[PDB]
Amino acid sequence: AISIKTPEDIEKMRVAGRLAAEVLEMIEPYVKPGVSTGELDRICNDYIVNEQHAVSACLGYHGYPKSVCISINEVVCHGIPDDAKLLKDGDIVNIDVTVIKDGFHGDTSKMFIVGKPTIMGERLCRITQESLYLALRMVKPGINLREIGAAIQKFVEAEGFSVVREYCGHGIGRGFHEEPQVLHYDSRETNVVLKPGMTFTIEPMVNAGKKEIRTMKDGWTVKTKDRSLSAQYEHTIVVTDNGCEILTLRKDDTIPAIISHD
Ligand SMILES: O=C(O)c1ccc(-c2ccccc2Cl)o1
Ligand SMILES: [Mn+2]
Ligand SMILES: [Mn+2]
Ligand code: NA
Repeated sequence: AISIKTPEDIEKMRVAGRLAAEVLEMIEPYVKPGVSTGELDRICNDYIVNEQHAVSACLGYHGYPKSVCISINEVVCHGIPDDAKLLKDGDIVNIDVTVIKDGFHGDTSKMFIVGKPTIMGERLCRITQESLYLALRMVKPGINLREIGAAIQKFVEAEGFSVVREYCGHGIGRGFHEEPQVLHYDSRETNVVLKPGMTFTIEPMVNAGKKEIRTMKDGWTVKTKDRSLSAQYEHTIVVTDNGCEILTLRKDDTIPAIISHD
């Protein structure tokens, strides 16, 4: 079944979420032309281990070889940090972090635009983040995840973009991926009504082109089949009595931590 976090667990999630968000805030200045994704990963891991006294939940997860996932341009997700992969002017890059602290996971990612942004890159990232934001604003007890997934897809598709179907958001807590699955599109299979205390992620993967993807032969790197740009933003949240609280909010987020309804 689905778990409803206790006040104590929610506090631990706040701590874990804050740490994950802080890794993204910390790494930002390093995401510039010339840097390798491999070094960004090491910088993130050193910070997580030595500064936050936490641990990356990604390393070893289903065999994932690195500490954080770094995906560039057409790479949709699971990009493997490589000391030989350099960021360049115009690149859009997603750094996805998941830390475990005091037994709980904080999961979040954001897009970084490297050097001079390309209007398409800016547009895709902005729209992708806005799709996450619109979804967050819908979160509150009584709402069905199907409605949220449908809303995300409708928005994204109205922009001329597509939503990746192979991946979804997820419940989170002592487990990296717990129930329920949080699809970012409309599916007849989705029937999960939100309840206070639920902690999960919303992390839409949006392609500028077609939805189809391909996994490279390193068994991890996923790219858009048409090699169009793909962007993703992710936040871990806790459903409150009248909305939700974003546990991985950053200083650069343009949405409040506490979203209240009435
Ligand atoms: O939920 C996430 O944000 C996420 C990022 C990477 C993964 C993942 C999924 C499946 C196998 C390995 C990994 Cl690292 O999951
Ligand atoms: Mn993630
Ligand atoms: Mn996630
Ligand atoms: Na991408």
